[PDB]
Amino acid sequence: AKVETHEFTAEISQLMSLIINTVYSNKEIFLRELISNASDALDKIRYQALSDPSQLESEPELFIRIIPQKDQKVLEIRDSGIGMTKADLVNNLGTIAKSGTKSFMEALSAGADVSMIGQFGVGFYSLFLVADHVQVISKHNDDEQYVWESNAGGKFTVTLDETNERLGRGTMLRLFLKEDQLEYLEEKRIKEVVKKHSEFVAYPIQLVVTKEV
Ligand SMILES: Nc1nc2sc(C(=O)NC3CCN(C[C@](O)(Cn4cncn4)c4ccc(F)cc4F)CC3)cc2n(-c2ccc3c(c2)N(c2ccccc2)CCO3)c1=O
Repeated sequence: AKVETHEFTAEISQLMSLIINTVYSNKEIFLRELISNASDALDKIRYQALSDPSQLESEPELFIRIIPQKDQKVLEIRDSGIGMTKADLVNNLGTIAKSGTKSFMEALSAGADVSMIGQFGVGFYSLFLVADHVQVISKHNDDEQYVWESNAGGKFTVTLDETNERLGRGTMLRLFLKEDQLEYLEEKRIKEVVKKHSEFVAYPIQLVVTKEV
């Protein structure tokens, strides 16, 4: 019932201004990066299941699901991966991301493409290419379901989730797309991006199409 507010590190805040203001074309790579993150989180629960199969029981299916919400201008990406606890969310997965954000920005100056972002472990922030506002709903076996949210601007919130559909286990990103990026709500377009950049993913990718009004 309480919204906890936190401030991003200066380096994450710097990475976020760069991405929000980048003139970079090929902005579609955000979807590869989020699918790759979903795949990695799924690999983790697969791995844990080797020694503790019961950890899978909170959500027995291993999947990635993409759900355009045209009415809300929101693209959701959901996985049944291992999830994030409150502490993980509050810390924006620090250290794994802290160091990468600074390296990624140095790599850019030395000629790297923005498409290399994921090689620095911070591909998550590529969503700012196409969205200015994002919710991260997540459920880890060892914590409750939480919602992390940011409109950028150097701050984010983390709130216990009492309103959303239960994930069981895993994470759902909700991207509030920018007005010029609404093509990523279209079934045709999403299938192209997935086929071009994520053809070899080790998990079924489900796309939800909703009968239009
Ligand atoms: N769709 C996604 N799915 C998952 S799943 C996962 C994971 O590693 N999860 C593990 C789960 C375990 N945890 C440790 C802990 O939870 C700590 N703890 C301890 N006691 C309470 N808490 C724990 C639990 C039990 C235990 F016994 C011991 C433990 F230490 C470390 C993180 C990560 C992700 N990312 C992602 C990728 C890359 C990212 C990001 C996300 N960023 C991000 C983070 C939060 C909000 C917004 C963006 C930052 C940029 O880079 C996704 O997108």
